[PDB]
Amino acid sequence: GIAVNPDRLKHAKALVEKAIKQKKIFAIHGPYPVIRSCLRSRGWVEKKFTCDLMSRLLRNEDPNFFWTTKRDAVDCRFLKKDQMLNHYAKAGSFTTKVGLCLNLRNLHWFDDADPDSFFPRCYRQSFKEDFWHTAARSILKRVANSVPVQIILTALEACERYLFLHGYYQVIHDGATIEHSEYYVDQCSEVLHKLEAVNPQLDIEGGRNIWIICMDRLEEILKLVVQKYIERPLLIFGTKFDVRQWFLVTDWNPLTIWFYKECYVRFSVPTDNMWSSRQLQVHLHKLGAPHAWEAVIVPGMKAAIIHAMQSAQDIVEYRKSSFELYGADFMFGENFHPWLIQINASPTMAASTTVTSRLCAEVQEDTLRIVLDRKLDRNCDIGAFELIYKQ
Repeated sequence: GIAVNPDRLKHAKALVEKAIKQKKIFAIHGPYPVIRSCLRSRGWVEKKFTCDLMSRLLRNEDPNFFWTTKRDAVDCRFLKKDQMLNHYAKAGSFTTKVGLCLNLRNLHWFDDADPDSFFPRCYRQSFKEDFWHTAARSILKRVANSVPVQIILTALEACERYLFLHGYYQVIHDGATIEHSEYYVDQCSEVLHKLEAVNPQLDIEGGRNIWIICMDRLEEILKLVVQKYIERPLLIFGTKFDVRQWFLVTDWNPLTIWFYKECYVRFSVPTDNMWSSRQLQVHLHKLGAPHAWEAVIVPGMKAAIIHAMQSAQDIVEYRKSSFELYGADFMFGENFHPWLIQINASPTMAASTTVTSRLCAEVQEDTLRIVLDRKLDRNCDIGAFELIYKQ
């Protein structure tokens, strides 16, 4: 004989009626046990897209809150204005490489910030011209640190004008030398020191002129969006890495952006190939760079996110009761300056590792603090989230 709760219908009926009256009905499409538990602890009741009974009783009731993996799960054209959804109608052009490239090209319409200071230069003749000058700067670097001396002559002339390829490929790839290059160590160092002031990508761009399917030869690539490859990124243990930074948009007018003050590193070296935001800060201190995190990295990531949002033009209409969590990928230069690689809609909440299990659970709970709890108390705790922009 198995036990049966004699109050299961009594309790189910009472809790459903209360939830309907208080508009605390939710539905989930996807594996989000954290959202479920967080909402239930807030007194919410679930309607399927004890608990099974209450769902039956909600047969003719519309949910007040939808949490889904993909935006296609709910055609939000037909929601009532008050029904909440964790997606906007469209992801946003910035969630594509081409879109982000096209948007930041017109950043000057919205802010004086130079997009080259946080986004590796991209192209959809200006490309060839840049490839030429990248090769020119590469020679100055190579010399400052067999083809004729003329290769240096044109290179210095080009950089002096801004302020050949056959030889460059031979010097960079073939391993050729440059005649009388010892006479130009000081000239090249001089110009490069000057270029470093007016060219934020001077260091990270490297010297091999690699672009992004990656190609370092102009002819072959031109034969077939093109972005400059970050050849000289910050390395931790000789291995490349990036940072997954979360942010939340809850309104597009005023543009309202919440910044999560916790993130994690992904290694291309722990077994799970990842680090907490806390571990990275310790490593930076070990590098003797106590300024990098607070003064350079975090402010830089915030700015890049804001610039990416405010330069988005493809967003016409949006539901006030909709919101969306985005994931931004950043790499870093040796000077710890962040570089925006891409932006993703609905980042993974998979408990893949010990680091993500904690952070994904927390950002989900903290998201609910913003989209729900703040409606009841404007001064309530919103966890590790921070408002960084409201215009």
